[PDB]
Amino acid sequence: GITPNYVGDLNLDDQFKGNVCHAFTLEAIIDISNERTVKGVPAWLPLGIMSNFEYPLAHTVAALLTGSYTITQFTHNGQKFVRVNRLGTGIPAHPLRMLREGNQAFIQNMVIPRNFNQFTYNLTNLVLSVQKLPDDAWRPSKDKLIGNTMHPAVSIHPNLPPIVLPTVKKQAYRQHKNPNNGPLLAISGILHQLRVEKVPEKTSLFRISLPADMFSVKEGMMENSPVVYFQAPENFPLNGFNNRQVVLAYANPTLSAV
Amino acid sequence: QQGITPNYVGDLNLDDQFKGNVCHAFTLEAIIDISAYNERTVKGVPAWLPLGIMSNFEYPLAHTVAALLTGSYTITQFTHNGQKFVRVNRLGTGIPAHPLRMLREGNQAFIQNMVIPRNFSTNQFTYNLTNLVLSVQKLPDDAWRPSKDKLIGNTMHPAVSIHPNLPPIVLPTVKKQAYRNPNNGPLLAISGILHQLRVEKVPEKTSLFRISLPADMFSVGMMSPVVYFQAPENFPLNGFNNRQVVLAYANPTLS
Repeated sequence: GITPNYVGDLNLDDQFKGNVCHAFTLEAIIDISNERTVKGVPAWLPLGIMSNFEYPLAHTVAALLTGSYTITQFTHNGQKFVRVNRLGTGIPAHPLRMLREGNQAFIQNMVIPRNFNQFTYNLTNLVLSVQKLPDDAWRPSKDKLIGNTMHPAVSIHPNLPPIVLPTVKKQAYRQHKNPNNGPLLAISGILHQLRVEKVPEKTSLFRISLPADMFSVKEGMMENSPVVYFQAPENFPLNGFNNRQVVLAYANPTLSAV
Repeated sequence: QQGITPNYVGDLNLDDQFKGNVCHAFTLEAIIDISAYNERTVKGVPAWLPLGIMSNFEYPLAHTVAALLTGSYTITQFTHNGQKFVRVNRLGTGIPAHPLRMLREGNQAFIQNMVIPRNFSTNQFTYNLTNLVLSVQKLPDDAWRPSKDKLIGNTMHPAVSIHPNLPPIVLPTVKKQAYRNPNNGPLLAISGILHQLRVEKVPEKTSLFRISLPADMFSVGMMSPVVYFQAPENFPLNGFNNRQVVLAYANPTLS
């Protein structure tokens, strides 16, 4: 296995400010290999976004940087995946899948370039990026995060988890008598107008500013515009966020991956 | 430059962070590129940099480890009273009261001749950190360690300076049965067997040495008394003979 080293703007003196969020990402160098092996392919592996109240930060960070990691491959429902493994015992209930379950899978085509089905991989180098999300990040309320309720969310790409959204203002679906539909219909109505922009001077991080006339920030954390941040690989193309759909997803991070 | 952060290697178990009686030896292991400012050439050189030994009760372990592994480090040189030092710096703000100097003060100095080989000691040479690893090793069950109040206190105690450029090793209390004017017994008793003490390198551990102490002289303290101490992994075994008895603070904030 291989352990990472660190890069980021994280401040441990704020470990007790529960409303500080970090995006966590592994950045990897991978050597690929019967014929000549290719050395130095970089890849970007989001592990999650967490706020300090969800789990002690120092443990989280210590646990991540003390881990030895491995990369493996597997097929699932006829779809090629890549699993990065953190060796040894996980930690229960942990918001981030890597520490919780002791591994994290990615669709291969989100890590290995598409000129690669007869190739094996391994980690040459590993860096753990920890970046504080800006203060304008909207984030689900504590009870939604610990609950098992599902909420309106936007699937921005089929291979990224859906982005749970703030609550939709009653005013935005006046007409609709059905309240388990209303929010959903209102969202699909502007789904295709939403603009994804890359967050600058941050790696692997994107955001969507949402219309205020539709979305309320009353239910979140951290008098300002509703905006959601999400993680995608640093090299992910901007034109690749067009296959959108509206769904109901869990906010509770312990109930979303495969 | 801007700095570099370390990688981890060790046997530390975070699940024991709340067992206050677990001790870790903390050591930076470095690769250092040395270069004559006139020459293009570079050679690289490993070095072992002890930062301290801490028990879990002295400070939350996870903060300690997270703080160490998140730090960006640099190496610099300075002279003080004519003799040459090397300072490894951890960039940014400190952690006040922290047992380990590196986190507490944001830097740690070493005599140059305990980092850089003779031949690279001169002034035409500049040093850069190329690679950094943080070793964290749990000391074995038998480690003797000063009591909590001596560690928080203001008092000095009998200690052995095993080499002039390593910090001294505070010792357990000397049994009244072992000595006699009356506030020397401890110090005199120690010097009396100082040169019979045998330093052994700890096996399956880096940068770590121990001394078994006679029980008839020393009284006991975690899971015969034994003290562990840190020296560079490549420190020579014939180099623990220049010994002296001194008084040192047990409180690691005072050093």
